[PDB]
Amino acid sequence: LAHSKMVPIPAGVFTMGTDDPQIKQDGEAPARRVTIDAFYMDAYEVSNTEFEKFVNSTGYLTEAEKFGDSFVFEGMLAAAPWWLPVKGANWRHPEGPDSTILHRPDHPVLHVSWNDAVAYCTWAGKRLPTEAEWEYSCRGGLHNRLFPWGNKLQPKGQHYANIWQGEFPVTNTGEDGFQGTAPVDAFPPNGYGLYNIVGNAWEWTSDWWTVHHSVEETLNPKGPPSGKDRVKKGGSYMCHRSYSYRYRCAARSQNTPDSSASNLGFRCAADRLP
Ligand SMILES: *[C@@H]1O[C@H](CO)[C@@H](O[C@@H]2O[C@H](CO)[C@@H](O)[C@H](O)[C@H]2NC(C)=O)[C@H](O)[C@H]1NC(C)=O
Ligand SMILES: [Ca+2]
Ligand SMILES: [Ca+2]
Repeated sequence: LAHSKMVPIPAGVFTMGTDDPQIKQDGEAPARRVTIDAFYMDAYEVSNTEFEKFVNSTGYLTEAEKFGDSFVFEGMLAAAPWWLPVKGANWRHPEGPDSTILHRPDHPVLHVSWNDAVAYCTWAGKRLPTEAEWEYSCRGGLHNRLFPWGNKLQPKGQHYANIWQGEFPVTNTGEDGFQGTAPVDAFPPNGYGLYNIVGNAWEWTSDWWTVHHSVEETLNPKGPPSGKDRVKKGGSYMCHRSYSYRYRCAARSQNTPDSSASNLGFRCAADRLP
């Protein structure tokens, strides 16, 4: 296991967003050309074991632990009826107090807020990626494709990410091998060597959220200078085309920085190797 390893993301210019938005309300459009300097991105979502090293070192108490609850999906026992605020749900107890991470050490850490993520990444000598860095990395060196690997969901009849199969929220068939999370090194890597950049856990980025973007060309953009919610990307094991088509690199959603949930984690980035 080298689950804190990073890969070099090459310098480049890419098209962020899309002129064929699938969820117009989320500000997927307009497409815009963005220049990104070379940097390093974690290959994997941060896992339970890796977060535990952080907590062992620092004693850090996550925001969910201090608040005393976090959001859990009903099917595995609010923004929607299937999200329940569960007392005692947190990163060590992902479905509530009588759940554990002991059997899933290599799964992504969950119930981590934006502040928790920044704390971890900074402890590790890293940072959160910007939304543009994240999306560039997700796209894996391909231009204007839906997914890290291309435009087909199951290329060559193979599952390439951990999302939902079946009728959401009543039945998850586990066709792709995982009803909940998968290990952080599951599924194929994209062209840059990243795993589970779409699906598995959602991923925090550093940007404040807006839906108003210019078509102007930009360099290492950081998002708007103010806001109330931070941007998350990539979708999760819960997503399905029928209700939340957000396992595309262009997709985007938001939460207040003190929010946490059972389908939301993160990975770090860095300008240089730590
Ligand atoms: C976090 O710290 C705990 C407590 O020290 C570690 O668990 C112990 O590890 C030692 C050394 O290998 C074992 O001898 C003990 O059996 C463990 N104790 C308990 C209470 O489980 C744990 O390994 C650390 N986590 C990480 C990811 O490094
Ligand atoms: Ca799945
Ligand atoms: Ca992910």
